[PDB]
Formats: sequence, C-alpha cells, structure tokens
Amino acid sequence: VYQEPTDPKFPQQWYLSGVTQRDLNVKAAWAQGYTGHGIVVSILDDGIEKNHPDLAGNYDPGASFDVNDQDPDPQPRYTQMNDNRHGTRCAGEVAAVANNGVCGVGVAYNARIGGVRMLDGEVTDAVEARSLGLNPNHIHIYSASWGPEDDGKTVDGPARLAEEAFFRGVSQGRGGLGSIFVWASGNGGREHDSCNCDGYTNSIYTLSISSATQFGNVPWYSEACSSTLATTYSSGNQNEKQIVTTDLRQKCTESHTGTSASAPLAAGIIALTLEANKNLTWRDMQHLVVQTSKPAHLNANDWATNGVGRKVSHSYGYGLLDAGAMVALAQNWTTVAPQRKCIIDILTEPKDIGKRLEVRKTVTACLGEPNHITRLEHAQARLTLSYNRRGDLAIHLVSPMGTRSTLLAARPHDYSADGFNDWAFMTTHSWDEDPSGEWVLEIENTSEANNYGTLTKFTLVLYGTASGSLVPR
Amino acid sequence: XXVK
Ligand SMILES: [Ca+2]
Ligand SMILES: [Ca+2]
Ligand SMILES: [Ca+2]
Ligand SMILES: [Cl-]
Ligand code: NA
Ligand code: NA
Ligand code: NA
Repeated sequence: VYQEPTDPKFPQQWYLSGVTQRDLNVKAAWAQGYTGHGIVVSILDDGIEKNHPDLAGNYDPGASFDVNDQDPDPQPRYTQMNDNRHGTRCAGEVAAVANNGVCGVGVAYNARIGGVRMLDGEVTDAVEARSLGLNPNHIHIYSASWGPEDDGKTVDGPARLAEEAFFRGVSQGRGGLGSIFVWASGNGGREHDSCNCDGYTNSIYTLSISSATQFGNVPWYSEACSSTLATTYSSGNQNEKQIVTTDLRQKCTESHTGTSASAPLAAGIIALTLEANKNLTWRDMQHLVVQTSKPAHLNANDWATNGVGRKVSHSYGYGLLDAGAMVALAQNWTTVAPQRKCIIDILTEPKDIGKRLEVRKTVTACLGEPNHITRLEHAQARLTLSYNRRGDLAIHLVSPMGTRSTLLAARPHDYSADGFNDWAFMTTHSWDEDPSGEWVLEIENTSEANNYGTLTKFTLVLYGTASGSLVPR
Repeated sequence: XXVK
C-alpha cells in the first residue's frame, strides 16, 4: 500500500494530488511505483543550491556545470536581492527529496537533479549551446524556464549553435533516443505576446508548456499560441494557491509563480514517464503528452475539436498533464516510426497582403515518396513577408481536416517594419491528422490603418509518419 | 536578451 509523503509542506502541494481532481494526478503515478529512480534532469538557469537540505540527496554533479564562470560547480551567486534563486526554485519542483522533514517533495522525488549555471551573465548563443548540449548521454531531460523577452514585440529564437545543439540532442542524445527539452511558454500575457514569436517554444524539439491557475483559468501572464503542447498548474490571483519548492539560502517557499513554475512540473512528470519506459524517444514523449493530457475544466474561449477528435486550445495545448495516465500509457508504448519530413513550396509568385490575403493550396503530402505523411505530428508555415507594422498582422492556418490554427495573433506593441524572414510558425493542433488535401493560410490586417506588404515565400513543412493511427477520440 |  503506497504511503504518500510526510514532508511538512506536502499538504500545501495542491497541484500534485487531492480529492478534488484539480491536480496533475502525480500520486497515481507514485502508487504505480514511479518516483523518478534512475532518471536525470538538469535545470538550465541561474544555478542550483546543490547543498540545499531538500536537494542534496538527489543532486547529480554529472547533470551540472557552470557555463557563466566555466567551472563544474553551479552554486548560485549570493546577493542581497536573492536574484539567483530562480533555478533552485525550479529544481525543487522536479526533484525535492521526499520524507525528510523538509519543505515538500518534487514530482520525481527520487530522480537525480542537476543545474547548469548559464543565465548569470551574458547569455550568448555559445552559452546556450554549451548548456543544451551538456553531457547528453547522461542527462535525460533539460528544463528551461527562460527565453526571449516577453515585451510583445520581439521575434527571436535559437541562433546557429543553439539550433545545432537541439538537433544534436534529439538525434544522438540519450543513446540516440533524443534529449528531452522542456520549455516554459512565456510570461508575455500582459503584453499580448505570442509564444509563436519565440523560437525556443516554437521549436518542434521542445515540449512547450503553458500554465493554468488553481481555479482552472488562463493566468494573467499566459501567452497563447499554436506551438504550445500542454499545460501544468502554476500561480494565478491572490486567492489562488501557488507552487511550493526549495528556495535560496536553504529555505522553503510557497510562492513560486509564473510560467517559470510550469516547465519544471512537466519535466518531473516526464521523468516519471521515462522511468516507466526508458526506451521512449523524444517524439514518443510528445505523442504520450498529446494522447494523455486533459482539457477538462480548464476554462478558455477557444477550445476546438481537431480532426481526430481531440480538444485543443491556444492557451493550453491539449490540456493539463496527467502523470498517472502518462506512466500507464508509456509502459507498453510501441516506438513510433522514423520521422518523415514533406516540404511543400506553396507560392508561384509573391502576393500583396493588403487588408486580407488568403492562400489556398491542395497538397498530396509527398504521395508516392518515402516521406509520404498520412499521420501528421508538427506542421510549420515558414513565412517570408514584408509589412509596415508587424503587430497588426493576424495569421491563421487551416488544415484539410478543418482545424484552424492561429499562427500569429495581433501584437499591439509590435511596431516593427522588419516583417518575418522565413519564420517557421508551428502548430501542434493537427497532430495525428491526415495532412493530404486543402491547406488555407489567412493573413489579415487587424487594424484600421492602411498597412502594406508582400508575402514572398510560404513553405508548408509537414512532419510525421505513415502508420500506426488510433481510432479518433 | 534571455529573461527568467
Ligand atoms: Ca561556479
Ligand atoms: Ca522534502
Ligand atoms: Ca513570449
Ligand atoms: Cl528538419
Ligand atoms: Na537518433
Ligand atoms: Na516546442
Ligand atoms: Na485530406
């Protein structure tokens, strides 16, 4: 009979378990025997207090490095403001020790936990690359609660070394099964930011994770976009509870908040899932998340049913992670077929955008060829366009099965005249659909201004397989 | 940039 943790703050970890059903169903995974034994997670952030009384028992120097100062020791830099507390907070969400009379517990409270000190300094492309590519045959899961500025006007993603680190990680990492990269979708909600304008979250190689408040609402900081895959609980208003974790100076906090807290909880759940099946590939893990995540009682005004019967939202992806369902489904999971990529260059000539542009194209999705896709995973609309005020654009992509993905909502602060230079807007919302047939791209001016520009390239990139589908939900 |  499984005994739940006795830690003093565990009763305050409302998001891990409860009679109420407003939780990530983590205790159900624990009771199946999965607590993270043997799995290694690294927090890429401002350091990790490796001697914290609730982290020391799980700390893994092999999962750690200090890229900012070029040494092995990721100990945070102590300051009066406690600026460098952030990574320690994230770490405790994943792997705080259980049943030791201290604070609460991590989701994967028997996993090994490290940290890469890489934000406390100038974060160059090389710094990111060295962090994402750290010990990729030892570290299983990387968690990143950082990214490009959420001012609602930035378009920015991995530069060359960091993109190379993503491809190397998913290709050769974890014994060729692929590094698991978990990303926080962002805090730009107040600025009306779009997490599709963030190349890290918009990458197919990252599981981009959004947030729900305790009462099931879209938090003030949440960014909506089509690249988000799923959700975990985090903070909300001041009547709603927050996240309990290890804090700097060997303390315990009950007020960890924001997008920063959602990715580590997902990384913990993924750690339990990897314990249940160590043979899972980086793509396997995304399939599990899609199939098992739960929309129920998450409030949003944009829930839509996609072509295979799954509910999907731009605020939440496929919904809240469900640890018990993840670990259960992982155990007899059949590895997915190798990933195919079908490149479709859509345009025969540039197109003036004006007030509204619609581009319709019927595709065969590489019919007759080895990269024929009948079972979509990610899809990208790689767009090259000029426009005089970028943030007045709204961009939608409709799949042959009728699923309307918002690739870009209006960004009122985005005054840029730089347009988009082969920006690979990504959607997860047509996962498992057949991508053969008519695709529709809509670009519109959401303002009354007389804006002007031209779409010069539209590449539809489809990823997926040609086998193994489930009967739609 | 890169913000926490
Ligand atoms: Ca150091
Ligand atoms: Ca503890
Ligand atoms: Ca953002
Ligand atoms: Cl590719
Ligand atoms: Na591989
Ligand atoms: Na992603
Ligand atoms: Na079709």
